Amino acid sequence: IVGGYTCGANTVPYQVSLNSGYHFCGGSLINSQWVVSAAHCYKSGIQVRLGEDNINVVEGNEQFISASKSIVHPSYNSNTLNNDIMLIKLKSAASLNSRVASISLPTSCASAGTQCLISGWGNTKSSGTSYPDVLKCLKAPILSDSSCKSAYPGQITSNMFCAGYLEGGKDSCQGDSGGPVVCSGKLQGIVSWGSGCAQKNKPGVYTKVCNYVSWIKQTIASN
Ligand SMILES: [Ca+2]
Repeated sequence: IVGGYTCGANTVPYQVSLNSGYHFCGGSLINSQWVVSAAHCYKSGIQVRLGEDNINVVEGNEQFISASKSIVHPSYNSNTLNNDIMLIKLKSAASLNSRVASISLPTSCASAGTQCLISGWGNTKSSGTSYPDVLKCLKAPILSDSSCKSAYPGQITSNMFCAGYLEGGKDSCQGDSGGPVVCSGKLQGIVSWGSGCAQKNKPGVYTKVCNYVSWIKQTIASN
């Protein structure tokens, strides 16, 4: 996250880290046994880490649970990043409390102008590299589809939205990928891609979770 603030320990209780020997992507806890992330984060041998603040120090609220199964969206296109979403099932159910909680899936799509919280452990610099140990947060509005498609001509589909600031300075970034965009208490997006980070006229682009609800519910009911 560039231009954000330190969320504070376990203030974002649905935030996950995906670990394969190291943090590589975020994710969101959607019930005791299921995580939603970005299909571009797919790897074999994932360990899910819940209850994290400092990802380098054991501070007492963690639960580290390996993944049983990963399901990448049937239509995911790695060249376009269209349908950039995947489901991870945990080998055992997480123990849910105040500091480790699921986030609700949406009933409606959220509109342009809605304010959202985006969080992750990703790069905090627009130029150069500097990875935080503690969780960082950003509040950012959803942009109009017009503005989004004018920023990324030919690249935005129905399954994406923009969020952030056209003036740059404030964005998500590499390492935040797969993580949550929560608006009005519901999971609306997943951190997917962008041109650089926090650059002027190049906002972040997010998977539009309200288009996948039926696919998520069906999947989890049968697996
Ligand atoms: Ca920790």
